[PDB]
Amino acid sequence: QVQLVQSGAEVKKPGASVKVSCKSSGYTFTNYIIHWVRQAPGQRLEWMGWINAGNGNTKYSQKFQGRISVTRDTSASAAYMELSSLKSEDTALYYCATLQMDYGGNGDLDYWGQGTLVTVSSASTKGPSVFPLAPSSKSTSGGTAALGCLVKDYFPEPVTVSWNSGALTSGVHTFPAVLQSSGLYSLSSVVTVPSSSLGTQTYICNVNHKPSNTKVDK
Amino acid sequence: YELTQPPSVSVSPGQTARITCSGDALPKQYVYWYQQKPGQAPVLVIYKDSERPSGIPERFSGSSSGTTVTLTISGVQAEDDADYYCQAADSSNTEYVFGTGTKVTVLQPKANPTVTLFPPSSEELQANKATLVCLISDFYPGAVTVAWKADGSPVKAGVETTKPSKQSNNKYAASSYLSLTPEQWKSHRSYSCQVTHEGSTVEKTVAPT
Repeated sequence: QVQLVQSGAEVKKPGASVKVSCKSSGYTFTNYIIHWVRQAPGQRLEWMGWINAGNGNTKYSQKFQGRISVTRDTSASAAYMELSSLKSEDTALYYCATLQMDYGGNGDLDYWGQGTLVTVSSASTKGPSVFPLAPSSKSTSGGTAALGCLVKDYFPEPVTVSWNSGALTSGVHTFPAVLQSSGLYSLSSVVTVPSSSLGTQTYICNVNHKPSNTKVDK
Repeated sequence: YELTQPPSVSVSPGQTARITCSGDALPKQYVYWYQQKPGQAPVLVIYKDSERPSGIPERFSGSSSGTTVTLTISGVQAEDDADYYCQAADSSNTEYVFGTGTKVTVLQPKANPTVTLFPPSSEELQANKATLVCLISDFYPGAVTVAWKADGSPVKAGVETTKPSKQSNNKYAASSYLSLTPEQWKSHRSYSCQVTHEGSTVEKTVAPT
């Protein structure tokens, strides 16, 4: 079948340069226009534009000009688009569109890649999780988490397998400038709260889960 | 030029769901109806205004009348909760546009009252004079984004920061909002009786100063 592949997540400060690649294979390379669209979180899909797989001539959306520039390499079988002067509203997902439906006719964007997510964020973390007494109920009010963590996609959780089950991931509320990724992982057990494993904090700076100390200590 | 469409619908399972996409230059163009599950790329459900691609169940159908195209679902299923879009082109036909998007839902997560659990003050936060308690709701159906931290006083806007209602894995929605308050205010307060409101209910958790 036709395989469509996007690049990984890219994060740059506003006003910087962003480059993202879209590679396609498995279709007759004569003429299959590849569409690029942008999706804001919880918003409508906005059509960025389209590119030719082999032809070369390109059309750009009437709303976005100048910063948009997509040039593909036919030999490389991939499409590259460069956007300059990043804005705050540009934080979004990018999607590619092509054709596989077997009843003919273009204008039918069949497949979509995994998309590429672009945001702006700093890096931060926290240390100790909690130092309260053991609650009477069989639950952990305080768990391994990072407070005021500006790191995007932070994963604060206990290093060991213990306390991972029964834990609801906390949303990264970003009311201030810092992303404040809470990453709450409640042990949800009275016994587990008194003796909780240290909670690692990977943060945006280090993708891998770097070890960190965060225990309920109930 | 942007196509207009209702933003969300709510129809109980077993009843037909109707979505309308309208545009002035619509009768001369074909619409494509796109289905998008949350956290997933959109997928065609209707093309050429009348028929569906392979592998799409018969429950979906599309019709066109005047300047309005209608997607109709007969016997809406549980998995049909998603976002639906209409794709078309403007008068010049060289610009591709998508619809507003209708968030189709069936009737409804398991109703549950708000659960508030104030996290204990961190040792570093206490040392940094920024000891605070954060309340996270385990699960709530249609949780309201209302947080009222009341530490020895009325609700303070700066004490608690509102957060979006995330989707819980257990067929519900989990809301977790981090509340930041100074340690001096917490020390002055007799108890940090932070209250989190979700699911048309309010629960308050009080911790020692």
